Amino acid sequence: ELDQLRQEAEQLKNQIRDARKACADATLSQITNNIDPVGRIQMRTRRTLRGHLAKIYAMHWGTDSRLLVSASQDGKLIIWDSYTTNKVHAIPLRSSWVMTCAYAPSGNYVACGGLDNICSIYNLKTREGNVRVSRELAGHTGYLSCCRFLDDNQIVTSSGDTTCALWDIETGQQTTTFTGHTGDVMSLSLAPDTRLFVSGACDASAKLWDVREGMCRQTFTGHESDINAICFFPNGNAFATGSDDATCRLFDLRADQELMTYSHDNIICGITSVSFSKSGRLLLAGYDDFNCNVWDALKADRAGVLAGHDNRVSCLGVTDDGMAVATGSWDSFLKIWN
Amino acid sequence: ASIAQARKLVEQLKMEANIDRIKVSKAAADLMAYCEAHAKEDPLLTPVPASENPFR
Amino acid sequence: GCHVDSRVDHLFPPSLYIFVIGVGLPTNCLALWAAYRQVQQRNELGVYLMNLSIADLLYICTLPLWVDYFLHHDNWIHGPGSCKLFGFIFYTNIYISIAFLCCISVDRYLAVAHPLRFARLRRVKTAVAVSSVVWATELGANSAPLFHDELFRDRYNHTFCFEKFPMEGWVAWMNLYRVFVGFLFPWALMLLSYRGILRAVRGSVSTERQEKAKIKRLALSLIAIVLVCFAPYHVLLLSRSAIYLGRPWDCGFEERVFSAYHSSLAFTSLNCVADPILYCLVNEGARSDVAKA
Amino acid sequence: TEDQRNEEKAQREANKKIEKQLQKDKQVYRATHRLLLLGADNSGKSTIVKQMRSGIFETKFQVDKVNFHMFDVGGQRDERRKWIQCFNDVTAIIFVVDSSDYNRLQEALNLFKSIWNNRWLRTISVILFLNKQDLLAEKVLAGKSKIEDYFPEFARYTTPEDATPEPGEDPRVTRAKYFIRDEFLRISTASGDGRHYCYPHFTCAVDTENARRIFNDCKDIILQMNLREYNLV
Repeated sequence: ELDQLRQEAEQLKNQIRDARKACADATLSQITNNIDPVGRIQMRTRRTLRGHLAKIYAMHWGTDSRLLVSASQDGKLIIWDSYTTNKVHAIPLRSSWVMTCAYAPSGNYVACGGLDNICSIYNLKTREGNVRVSRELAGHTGYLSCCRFLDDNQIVTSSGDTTCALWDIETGQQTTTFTGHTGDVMSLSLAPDTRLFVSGACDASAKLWDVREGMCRQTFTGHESDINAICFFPNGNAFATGSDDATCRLFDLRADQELMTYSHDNIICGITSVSFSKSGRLLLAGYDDFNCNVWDALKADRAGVLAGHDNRVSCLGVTDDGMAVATGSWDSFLKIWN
Repeated sequence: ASIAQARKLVEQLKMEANIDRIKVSKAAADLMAYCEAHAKEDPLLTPVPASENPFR
Repeated sequence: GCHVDSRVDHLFPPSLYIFVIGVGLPTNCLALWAAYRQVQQRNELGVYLMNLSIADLLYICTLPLWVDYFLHHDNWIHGPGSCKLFGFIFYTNIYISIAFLCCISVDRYLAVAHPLRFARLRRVKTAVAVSSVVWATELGANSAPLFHDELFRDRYNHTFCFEKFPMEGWVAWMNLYRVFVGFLFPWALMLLSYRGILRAVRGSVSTERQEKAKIKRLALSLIAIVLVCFAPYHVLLLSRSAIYLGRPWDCGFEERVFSAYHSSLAFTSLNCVADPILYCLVNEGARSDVAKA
Repeated sequence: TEDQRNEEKAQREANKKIEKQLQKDKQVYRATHRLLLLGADNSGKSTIVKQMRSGIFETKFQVDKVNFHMFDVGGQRDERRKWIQCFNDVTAIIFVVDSSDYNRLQEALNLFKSIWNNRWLRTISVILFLNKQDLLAEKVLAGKSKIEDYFPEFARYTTPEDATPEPGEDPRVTRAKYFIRDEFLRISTASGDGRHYCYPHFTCAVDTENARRIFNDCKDIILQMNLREYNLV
């Protein structure tokens, strides 16, 4: 029976490949070959936030576009005031190995986690004014990689055990689980409608999920090494991925196939952070060459280099109003480019 | 256990088999249109005056 | 009341003085720049190097008038106050620079000998406190010439400036102090620091004999250049001071050691050339710093 | 607006307080050394941690008024190539090795070499403790298994000089010691520009001599980067 089932899986995979080949009408580069190139985006370090002690592994901005959170390897959660270059709060953390931090859309809480396999919730806008823990989340058997506030009372977490999960912030239970991956899940992004979310993994695979149910819907395989970053396009469809093979690939849901590749011969190390601008025309990415390349999302060209960091650039993010890019890096500095 | 894992693999492949698949060109066009529609309101793509720039 | 001599002097000490004027200036300014960048990375050595460069620049700027001093015949005369200030600077900058060389040696020894200690002393604030203290003490200790007029001379076709060969009494004891506390003690500590650095370096399990040899040659150059550049002038200074203190009326001793005194005062200005290149240009990491410059 | 100025003053006061807290944090952070422990199931990777003392089993020890803090990541899967990048800034990576059975020395060499020729571990001076020395010594001496069958170069070697002086002058055990040593050195001493080192040690599960050994090697690494930092090379 085992051999028959293996043959069945083989012919199912073959038919899936045939269907995708039939649906492969054209690639992204063919259609997006006549638009004006973006050009040299020569940003400058408008702000130099010097409060962190170690390399910045994660950062996130608040909804107000001014108060942003940041987590470093020293065990700090510094709440900044971008306009006045001030520090509203400086939250210490129980575990230093933090790989993701989240800012609540309302602003009352901040979430953080990492190698501890635990998601922690803090109290930001209290009546007293002192930041304290509100609750905890447990249930993942792998290291936390990304977590975002769903709307206000739910949160989606990703982990290295090839699973993603949804929590209820009132009662403290894992309402739903999402399985199907075979490698470590690295980055996680949420749709504007908060009804689907996507995530890459260290198996050259990307899968999309339905939050209300617990079923995987689509998979996409285009890489030759581990995928390590993902971000959601503003319109709620498609995403972008980077990988250790030094090639960044763009996907799409309804296409169910790889679309465009960003690569070059000189670049050997891979992508480690991906983010999109407000419009979606710009595609920003961090590298281990200590630089940050500004790809045009539709041209596969290096139209911009954010030099200034002397170590690996790990962080990347844009504001709600799109007025700034924060670039945390392994140089223990945060820079605001405008 | 191997038989069960083969069964789960084949059933996942079956559910992924029949998903309604539309052409890739439409998706690329949708991405291009959404990139184009919000070009003006992007400070990182269109420079912002120092008067209206809180960071300058 | 003492007769003097020498004809080359018209250009003799002026020769080496013009040489050090020409060479030591750009090296000292680039050393200052490298020191500032070292300060930028929270390194306390940069403050010391920058102060060293500043003192060297001041001396090189104030040298040309004292080059003219002899190009005429040991007889410039532009008023009492200008001579009073410029001789003061021209005879203080050497000791300032050597004190900062001592500071640099101590700072280098602290890191290599004891890599995980003295965290407070290895800070920029302590550097800018110690440098200020050093400047204050140097000016205060050299301030004694300020109270006396500085346009004395002998009656034999000669109007000196800040330098009377039939010298007074106080100038002799200031000469002895200037030699003993001001030349030897900082230099002794400077040699001790690199002896300790070499002792630590040779016992390194992760460093082969090639790097040890290169370090040894660099340290040997640093310690050895200063002694040859400085010793003869201070030897002649001590000799004359002792002879005058024993017997001031024996003008013949001055009459003979005139040539030695300024042919050595020529050589004393070569440290302003030695320090900048031998502290910045040679080092490979500092060579990368110069490439960044 | 007086309230506007009051809000700005409160901003400045909170900023000053956070700056003082950040300065204290900078001092306490710079006055500490973090380490990583990477062993094997048959080896006593966690044994030495307890000896010198869900998810990370943190340890804290102090030698000569200097703070040490190593982390043992053991609540994870078999895959290691991603969370290994967290420990890039540590003073040293302690790679405990399972020199128990020759069928497990090959992946030991492979792991030493993959750690060596890694993007973020080439500057990290790893420490080789050669754990479970006693099993190797007692079974290559007993026999019933030849290193020639796994790595066919055992016989052409002799006694290393003063490699753990043994009451019984057995060439076989010492030359197997240094044969696995040079197997690690095949790329320990071949690839690399001197940024890191190997610091060979031979340890069992009970030595009570690893904390001070790590401290001395840390002193050596800090001496090297102080030589490079103070323009003294």
